[PDB]
Amino acid sequence: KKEKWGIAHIYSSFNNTIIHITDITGAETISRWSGGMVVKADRDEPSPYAAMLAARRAAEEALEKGIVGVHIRVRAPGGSKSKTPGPGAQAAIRALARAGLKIGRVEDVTPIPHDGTRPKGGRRGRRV
Amino acid sequence: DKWKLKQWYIIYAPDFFGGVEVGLTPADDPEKVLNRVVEVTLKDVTGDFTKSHVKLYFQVYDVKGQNAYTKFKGMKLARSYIRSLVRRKTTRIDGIFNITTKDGYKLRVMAMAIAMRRIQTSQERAIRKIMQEIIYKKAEELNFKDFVLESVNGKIAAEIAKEAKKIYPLRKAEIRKIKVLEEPQ
Amino acid sequence: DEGYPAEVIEIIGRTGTTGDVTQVKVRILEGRDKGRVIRRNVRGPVRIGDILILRETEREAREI
Amino acid sequence: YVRAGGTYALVVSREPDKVIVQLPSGELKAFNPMCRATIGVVAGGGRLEKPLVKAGKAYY
RNA sequence: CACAGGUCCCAGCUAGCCCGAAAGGGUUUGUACUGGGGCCGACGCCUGCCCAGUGCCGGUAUGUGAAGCCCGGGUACAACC
RNA sequence: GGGACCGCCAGUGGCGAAGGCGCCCGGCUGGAACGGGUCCGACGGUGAGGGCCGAAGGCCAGGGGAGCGAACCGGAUUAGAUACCCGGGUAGUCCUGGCUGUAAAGGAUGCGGGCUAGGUGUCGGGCGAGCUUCGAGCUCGCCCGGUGCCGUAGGGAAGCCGUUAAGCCCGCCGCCUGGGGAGUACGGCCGCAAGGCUGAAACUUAAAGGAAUUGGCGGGGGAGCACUACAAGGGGUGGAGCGUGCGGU
Repeated sequence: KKEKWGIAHIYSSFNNTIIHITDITGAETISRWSGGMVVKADRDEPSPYAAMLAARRAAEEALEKGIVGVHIRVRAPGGSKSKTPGPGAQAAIRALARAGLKIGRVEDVTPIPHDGTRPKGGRRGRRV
Repeated sequence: DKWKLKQWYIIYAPDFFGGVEVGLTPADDPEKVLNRVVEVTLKDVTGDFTKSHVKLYFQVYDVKGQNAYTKFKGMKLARSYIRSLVRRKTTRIDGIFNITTKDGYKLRVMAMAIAMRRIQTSQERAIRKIMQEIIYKKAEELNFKDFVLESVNGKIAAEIAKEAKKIYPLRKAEIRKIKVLEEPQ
Repeated sequence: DEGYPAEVIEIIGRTGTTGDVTQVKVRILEGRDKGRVIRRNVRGPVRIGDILILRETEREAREI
Repeated sequence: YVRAGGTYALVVSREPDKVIVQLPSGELKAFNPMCRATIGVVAGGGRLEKPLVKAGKAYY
């Protein structure tokens, strides 16, 4: 068939967003970009704007490297942490769409525990 | 710049799955692509749109000059599909089974049954025993490749539903997961 | 890219800390996404049929 | 190595070039694969549970 | 003074510590529940703050830092700079 | 490679005297409901003393220690922060054998028996009827036993309870006699310790305490309104001399 398809792993949280493009197997990295080096203040890294910028940069790198199609994999921290993706997940996906990348299957691979470890914060939780 | 040093290899699916190309992988040496795992769907492997929720894992085992052939490793149903299948006011029966195929493959099979309404623990136990019996009989009757094909196809689940209708009607029956533990020797 | 014109075709309501921003729905008049209907925020007095020059047509405003 | 009463070592990994073993002190040491060892634990463990009590006991 | 008990430090073996000029040797027919080195000193309740000073340990980018080596001068060769 | 925990299904759901008890098969074992023209024949209820179990935490000894995290150490906020927030972290949380016997261990309601309108969900069993893909399947009604809600007579200060009584009766034990002092002092018993059980006086006080009503508040919620509120704007005051009115001398 001769089409180079990859996988875009999106790590979305309430503090930062990471976009990482890799080959079909996932063992070879193509482009890794996040909001930390795109924005300046720590409060704007998880912003959808920073998500769009980082996803766009990763898309340009992948296109120059010779990637046309990609399968999305959204991921929240999961485990004992939050189970909900951050604001910069759909923004990153649509930025990848805008940059000129074909999008195949879209899935959430957040690690869900089957009554695993104890979450942080104590029994009373955070009281701010 | 290290990227130019990389050259692409073509992934080939297992022969019993049609042996069709599934993707391209970049690597420097043929050794670095020996045990790479690629996740595909039965829809892409064969063509049927219905089985879009079934996922197959193919693991490389040999390289023949830009042609990396793979072998079956496991199968898992989609998380969204499982979530849709499971619902409140219904009973979910799960069966974990370690089985040996006729040829000698060691497999772990994870089967699921969804009932129309809440049922008693005794009924769930009876359904679990029925699933165990059918799975064991199929394991001792079939070989590895045809057993895996049967599991991916909705035939073993069909037999599970047909036999478990005696205890209680079933909303659905599935072989939700399969893992290849040890290869035969 | 010198902006893109979009025509206001429906008003949702007011919004903001002091109720200054009006949410509206706009159809893109020219560009790569010509004719697409999006929801965008607007500052100032706005009617139906007004033409707004949007720098980009990527993001969509959140619902009320 | 590991000859005192009540001591043992844990075989962690087996490689063609070295075998890793965790010793009583908590160190992971690499041994040649052909080194000989005996399975089990050394008898006589737990001595330090009982105090000596007497200066004469210490003397002997 | 010692003592049983407490606690700290070095050491995975050709180790740690020690005698000697060397060869060789003590701990060692030993192997961390062990060998060696300090302080307090049954038992009961407890042992708070301080690493700027001295000491010990780890790093040492950077400055200094002996001989040797290299370069230029000097010596028909060296000394010497 | 390791050590905890068994996600959704999960329910006013189910089992246990209570504390408590959720992955899956096999073995052992306790109790209860239902259906019995079955067996004994008052063998029953409650129980001062006494015995057994008993969350978390803590202790003794031996193991383990993944994640959390008292003490502690650092970073922040603050006038201060020995805290709330953030980064690490020992005991502990876990297993084996024992001690401790303490909880808002609360249905804040002790246990057995008889009686006093109904209605409506759900769990187990039994009976009858209708469907059924004949399923240990589905639907309806009735009896018994659990588990919720509304509710009539009646009860209560009221909140509310009302056949699961907090209603009228027949029994037994335990506990209370204004708020503090005070679960303190002394004495005794138990426990390795921490602690547990038992438990007063002098003196002081007019109230403490419960239910409910109206209002006033909340850095509670929801509707509204205001250029002596804001949002968008015009002009200013606050800085200088002076007019005038205050405070002070």
